[PDB]
Amino acid sequence: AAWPKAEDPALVQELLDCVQQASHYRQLKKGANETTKSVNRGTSELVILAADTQPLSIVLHIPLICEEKNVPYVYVPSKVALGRACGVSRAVIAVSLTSNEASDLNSKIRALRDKVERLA
Amino acid sequence: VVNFLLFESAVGFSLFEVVHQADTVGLELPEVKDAMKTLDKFGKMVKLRSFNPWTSAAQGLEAINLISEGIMPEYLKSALEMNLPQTSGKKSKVVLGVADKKLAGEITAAFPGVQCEAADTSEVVAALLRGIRTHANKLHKSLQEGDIGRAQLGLGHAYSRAKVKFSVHKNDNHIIQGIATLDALDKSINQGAMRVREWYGWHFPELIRIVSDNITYAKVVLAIGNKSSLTDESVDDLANVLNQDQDKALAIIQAAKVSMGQDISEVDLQMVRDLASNVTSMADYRRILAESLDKKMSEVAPNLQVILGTPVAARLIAHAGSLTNLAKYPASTLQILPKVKGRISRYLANKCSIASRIDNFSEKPTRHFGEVLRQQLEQRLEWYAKG
Amino acid sequence: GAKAGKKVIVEPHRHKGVFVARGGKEDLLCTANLVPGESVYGEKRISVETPTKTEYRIWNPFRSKLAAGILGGLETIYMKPGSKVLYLGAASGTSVSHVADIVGPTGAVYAVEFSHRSGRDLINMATRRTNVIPIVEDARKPMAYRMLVPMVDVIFADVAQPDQARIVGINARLFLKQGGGLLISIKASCIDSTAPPEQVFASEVQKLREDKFFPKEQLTLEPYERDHAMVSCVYLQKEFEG
Amino acid sequence: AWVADKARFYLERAAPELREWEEKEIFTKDEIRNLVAKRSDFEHLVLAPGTKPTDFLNYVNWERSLDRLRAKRCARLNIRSVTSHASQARTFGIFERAVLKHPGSIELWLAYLEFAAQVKATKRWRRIMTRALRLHPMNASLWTLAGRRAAQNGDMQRARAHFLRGCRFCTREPTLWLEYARCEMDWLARMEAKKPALSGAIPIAVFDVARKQPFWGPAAAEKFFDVFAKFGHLSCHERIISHVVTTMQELFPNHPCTWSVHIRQPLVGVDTPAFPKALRESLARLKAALQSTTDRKALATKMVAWMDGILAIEKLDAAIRTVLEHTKRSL
Amino acid sequence: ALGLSEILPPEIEAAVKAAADISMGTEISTEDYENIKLLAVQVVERSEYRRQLAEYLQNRMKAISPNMTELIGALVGARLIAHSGSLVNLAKNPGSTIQILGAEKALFRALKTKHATPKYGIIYHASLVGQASGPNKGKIARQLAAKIALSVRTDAFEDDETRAAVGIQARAKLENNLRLLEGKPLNKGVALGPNGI
RNA sequence: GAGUGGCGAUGAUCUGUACCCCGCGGGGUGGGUGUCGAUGGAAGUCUGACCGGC
RNA sequence: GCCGACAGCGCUCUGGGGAAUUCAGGAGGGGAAAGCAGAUGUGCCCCGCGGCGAGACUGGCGCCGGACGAGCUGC
Repeated sequence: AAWPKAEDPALVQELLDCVQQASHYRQLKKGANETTKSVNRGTSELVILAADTQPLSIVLHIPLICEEKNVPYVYVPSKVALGRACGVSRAVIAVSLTSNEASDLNSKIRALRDKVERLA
Repeated sequence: VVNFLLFESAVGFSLFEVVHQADTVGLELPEVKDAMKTLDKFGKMVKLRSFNPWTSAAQGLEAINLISEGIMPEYLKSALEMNLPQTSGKKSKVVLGVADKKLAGEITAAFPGVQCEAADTSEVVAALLRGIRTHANKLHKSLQEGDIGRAQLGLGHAYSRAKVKFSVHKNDNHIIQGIATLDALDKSINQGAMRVREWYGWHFPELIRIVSDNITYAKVVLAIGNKSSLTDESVDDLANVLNQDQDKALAIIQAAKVSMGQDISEVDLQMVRDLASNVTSMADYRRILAESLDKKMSEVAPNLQVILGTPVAARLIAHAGSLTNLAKYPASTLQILPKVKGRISRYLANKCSIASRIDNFSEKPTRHFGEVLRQQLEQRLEWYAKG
Repeated sequence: GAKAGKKVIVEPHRHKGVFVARGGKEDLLCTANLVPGESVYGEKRISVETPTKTEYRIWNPFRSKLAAGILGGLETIYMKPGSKVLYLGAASGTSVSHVADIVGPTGAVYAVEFSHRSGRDLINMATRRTNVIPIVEDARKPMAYRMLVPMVDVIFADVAQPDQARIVGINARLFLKQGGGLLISIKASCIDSTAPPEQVFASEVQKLREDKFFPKEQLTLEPYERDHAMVSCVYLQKEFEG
Repeated sequence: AWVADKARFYLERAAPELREWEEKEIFTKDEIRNLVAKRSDFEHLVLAPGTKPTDFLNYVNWERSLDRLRAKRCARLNIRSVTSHASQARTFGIFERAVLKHPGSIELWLAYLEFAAQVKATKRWRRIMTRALRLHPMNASLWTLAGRRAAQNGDMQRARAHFLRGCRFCTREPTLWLEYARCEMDWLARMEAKKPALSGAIPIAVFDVARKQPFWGPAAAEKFFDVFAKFGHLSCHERIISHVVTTMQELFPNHPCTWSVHIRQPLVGVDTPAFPKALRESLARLKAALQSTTDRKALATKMVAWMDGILAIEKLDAAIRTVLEHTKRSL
Repeated sequence: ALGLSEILPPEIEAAVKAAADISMGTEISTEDYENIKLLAVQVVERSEYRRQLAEYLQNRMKAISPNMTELIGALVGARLIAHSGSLVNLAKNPGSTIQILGAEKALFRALKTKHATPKYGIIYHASLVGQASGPNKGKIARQLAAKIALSVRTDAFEDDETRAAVGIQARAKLENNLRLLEGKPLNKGVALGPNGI
């Protein structure tokens, strides 16, 4: 069910790096429930999930509402890599990252979901 | 120079001779747009050579599910052997207009003397066909009975369900409306059963003292009839009803032996046994709904039932509408639908969320995962119980 | 604000089949419920009887680009009770339910979606309503559902694609009438994320225009969305119904 | 509507034969007044927008009965060199305009084939026939009529063209398979009647190929036995019947159709000492078959239908007639 | 009966075979069909209980007030009995009151608000004020209410065609009075020729 | 020398169902509830002599 | 909510309204196979031009081309 699977040749790495930079700019909603709140409230600019979920059904619900809100989603293959990409000390299973009016981070979100649009 | 073309529609194939062909250089001209806009001019361009309906909606569903990927069927090759002339590409060919490129290549592959202009390539047959799609209601009305839009609608539900595998794993229906009717008829049997207790109890007082459990009252006042003709152990029933020897039956025949109230008549007793058969058949149907409802819910979404029980899991699935909606809600939104009480309210709300989306988005979901969810519930109950 | 049980009267909107419900401290755009007693995705709705029957689902510009355009001040929406609408990019059938509430029982909505899961919720909603057809196919392949869609009056377009004008281009070249309605939602961040949004909007208008539409008006959806445009145009004629 | 214009072409096209009928002594002048006015009323009715196949057949019936009226009145007044071909050409025009406007009307198509057959227009009949088959390919009426008239004309290859394309198309009902076994065995009846033809494995191929079809059932196989059960004067009818009964008793061996052909199987090549002989042989198969564990009600209804299905024959033992009446009473 | 011709007249059951053919039937299992089928037999059991309850109330009201039954019927008269509570407490009320039984919200709205009082109450669904139309509705509502105070007063203060000796006379007078009200000529109008002469 | 047990994004914690009277225990009214009641209340049961035909 | 002077402004004038009908136009919707691009009776045989087409030879460089032809059919 991971048909937007991100490729380990550095697209995963740019995803997790932009996760970390958004974590340092506090633009980051972590975990599946808070990701779901950000997508349902429409604050979300991009959303990554983790395909290393042991039952992946517990994150399969957010591609629905991301298709409804028309925000790009993409899966990285490790919730541990996403977890310390956030800086959490636990495994983050699905992360959402928003934006503001003016930031270089918002530019990096723009180019990043341009690459996600090249996937989907 | 297009000779024939092929219009494939949700009721069947139909291939048209075209004579007085289109202005292949002046297609974007406004008067040609008018002649491609009204029926009384374009119909001078198109005839109707053949129509081929669908002998069954199964043939329709295989017809979509071949023509979407772009493969012709053996009956389409049949109708084209029927209609097209026997041609190689030796000395005289036949141009056919086809709305699909791979169907064109397969159809020139099967028939060597047809040559097919596809409406993705050439705007001549794209327009000459686009206008058969505009007027193909009136163009087909003389031979196809009934509307085309319903055959389209059913064929689109059929192709969406056959492509997505919809109702093989969508069984939400049988518990939302089922808990609606279950709580509804529980209210009804409380109402009417309280009525028959009020009125036969108006005839015969102390049966309210010996026998509670309203539906067992209703069956025992179906069987006891009148105040007159009593024996305690009459026929094969009261041992299966309740206690017999020391407790109830002597209070029944003794209570009517020392009875106190008003007498009643026969047609009134017909009201109390028609109303009694009302209440006890309502209770039997309640047993049927709880049995098949709990079995079905443990066969469809077991996680909410093991962590909650099928009446309140039924109340949440009817309360949010479907497994897809309740799965789409977050944790605290399910928490919409001292601090220890609200704290464990938040914890069971969160596990009911995780149980909801694990309950829906498996194919035919299992049972032990909700079992280990209730194992976490028991060890958090123990996590407070260390106090 | 718009609490459950507040008295709020309903008057018609300027468009055909669109309603506006004015209350004491607020107003709420709303459509008429085609299947009464049932909310699709859990929305507030309005019940009233003739002087049981009449019901009005409240329609959200934050969950619907078309409600964002109607509250955005759009001249026409091309859709009326009786229309045929080709909806593009139909996730879960929510705005497809509001369009189906506009065109009503005698209308027909032809919902197209690529994803199977929104396909499933679309088959739930489209099993409840009988004027919407479910089509789960690729919008980049209109010859897949050329056996399913007749010549429609309106095309609504909400896809998050970089080749959006090409997709709507070939879909209109197969299914949209002579002088047809087209109503496209555009996300400038989705087409070109490194360009300014007015330039992305004007370039998409130019791609429709050399795709032989005729742009009537453009409005940007910006008290309700950011960097979203709604372009209202008409296929092969300057004036709509022909 | 420009019905006065196009109607004006058809009326002015009709005029010189009315000229010749006025100048011959055949019709009189007020008769031609009624005739021109009624031609006109039909032409405006027919070229009118909202029309019906009933209306087209009304004007065909009236125009053709006009041609017969002028024919008999011509034979009264002993005229010759007046001809019918403007009437026949005109009637082909009414039909061509008819099945151009309402082409999904098998009343129009069968009536136009009837006219084209009654005026001895054979090649044109085949052209109309092919156009009718192309607009109604799921019509066993048309495929049967094309195959049968092709067979009676004598071109069995063209008959088999119409039939094998027919069995390709009409595959819901068994009807056209029954008529192609019926017409192919009609041809084998012609071949053995004139005496490949010695083997005749073609309707056996129709049978064994017909196994794999969506209609293929036991009652339909009993209709195959009703088809093959006639023309018992042949070479290999026992081989064909025997293959049908053998194959049904290899694929559906527990059905009262198979027990019914187990009864009626020795009565194929009969029509006479063998008639009570094979009749009592059918009493051995009958008493052997009615006791068999199967759909006993269906076999009982089939044998009420069959014992009733013999009664019109003469020259029979009245004890056998009465005891089959008592067997109908007993079942 | 579906999942033949006794339940419903034919050629509509041809339509239910037609919609049974071409409909959008989602093939649910026979267990769920057993649940919806047992709800069907539940509600047709309640329809049979409606039939015999209706015959119960008809025969019982014939035994309690035959004057009422031989004016307006068991259901409407039973609802008058149910409003005022009992037979003697229905009999203690005047004929205008028995006209306005069932319309007390509009009635005290009108009387406290200086407006038009309601013409009838429960009475409207009898077999007679429904038979009339126009001003005959309020008029026969009045006189039916007067005759029915009289008849229920006879039943409440004392084979069945001598016990029902008031209701038959009030039926004959009140239905004859009906047809003399309804079958009336219009207002006399002059006829004018082609020239207005 | 071997085999068990161990929080947290698969969601920790915090403002918030009220106030008050007492030694984690108890009590006076909450407000929203969901029931069946109830006799209790809003709450009292139209007008009254002509009209139609001719 | 009716009435409303003076001053000022606008529309209109065989004064201003309402209804009935007769006549003259205009705009829009919906319905309609809504289809007179070349309008020659039918059938057979002989010729002429051509199409399918089994089967058969050949030239030049793995192809392309020539030129034979049972039969069947169109016009």
